[PDB]
Amino acid sequence: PTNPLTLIVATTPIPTREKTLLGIGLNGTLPWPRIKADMSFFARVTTRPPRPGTTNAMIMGRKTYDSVPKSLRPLGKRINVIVTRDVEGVSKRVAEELKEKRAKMAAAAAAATSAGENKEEGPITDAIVSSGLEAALEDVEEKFKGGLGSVFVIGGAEIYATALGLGGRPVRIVMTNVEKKGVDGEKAVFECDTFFPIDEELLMEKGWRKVSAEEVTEWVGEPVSGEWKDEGEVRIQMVGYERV
Ligand SMILES: NC(=O)c1ccc[n+]([C@@H]2O[C@H](COP(=O)([O-])OP(=O)(O)OC[C@H]3O[C@@H](n4cnc5c(N)ncnc54)[C@H](OP(=O)(O)O)[C@@H]3O)[C@@H](O)[C@H]2O)c1
Ligand SMILES: C[C@H]1COc2c1c(Oc1cccc(-c3nnn[nH]3)c1)cc1nc(N)nc(N)c21
Repeated sequence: PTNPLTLIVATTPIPTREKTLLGIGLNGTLPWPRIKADMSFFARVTTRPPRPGTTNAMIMGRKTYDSVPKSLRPLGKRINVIVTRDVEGVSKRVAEELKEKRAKMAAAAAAATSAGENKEEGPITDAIVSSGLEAALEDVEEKFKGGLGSVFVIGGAEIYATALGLGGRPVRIVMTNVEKKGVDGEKAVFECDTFFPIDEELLMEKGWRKVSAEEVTEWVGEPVSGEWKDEGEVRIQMVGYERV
């Protein structure tokens, strides 16, 4: 049987006339101010190797790559796979940003050692550029072999849409739901220009099953309660869906 593909995503419900949409982005970033708990969950989950001496890959569209501030990409301790139609041109720039990322990480390692910090094994940092999502799955598999840990599809809408259309193989969605806290007991909505490519089929479990908190906990390797948690002016919860 074939290894599962995990979509990880934070969404916000937007009621429309015809149906609730799930908003994920505005103007090339996220629709909401920084949610610390979502970012740390995202960081921990996508970094955490499924067995010792492996490194997880994140596969992402080029715009999502661009959405991270430049000094913070490629994202550390994971293999970053950037999907594009301009492999040639994006490669050169990714190479450039990787090498700067390398410089930062090296200085930090030297400093930590100099500080007497107990160094240990851990996943590596890489970035490679592929011409498609299938190509990226192949590429990362060929490059890393048995050092490859789990594979996440981390967005955005075009790559997610591609992930969901792959010819069957398990696909699971780890989703953080994000909602403004009510004011005078009405809940305002986030403006988004980018949406998760499906919505209703998840909320009404049509071809999808919402799984137990226990199941998600197993997927992501840390306790997930699936309870709402207050984070300033938003509340958030983590859930999972598997295709049926
Ligand atoms: N809330 C969340 O969890 C979350 C997660 C991720 C992203 N987002 C948000 O979503 C937005 C970006 O999403 P998006 O859909 O606009 O962009 P996207 O899917 O991240 O990237 C689209 C780009 O990826 C490349 N690409 C897409 N389809 C391809 C194909 N079939 N073959 C080859 N290359 C392909 C192309 O790059 P080239 O232009 O270089 O060809 C295309 O322009 C941002 O607002 C981001 O903040 C949110
Ligand atoms: C990265 C975007 C794209 O997908 C995601 C991003 C994101 O924002 C950032 C921004 C800047 C840095 C980071 C970051 N820190 N450590 N690792 N990543 C994340 C948050 C996400 N949350 C969920 N639940 N799922 C995703 N697919 C997410």
